[PDB]
Amino acid sequence: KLPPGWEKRMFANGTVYYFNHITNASQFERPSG
Repeated sequence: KLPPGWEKRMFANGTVYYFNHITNASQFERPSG
């Protein structure tokens, strides 16, 4: 699936990104490890 704590997320305008629930980090390209 994804690295530790990362999951898919989405803006109110319909734009998709990735979010870490453990570390509160956020990024647009798919996380890797």
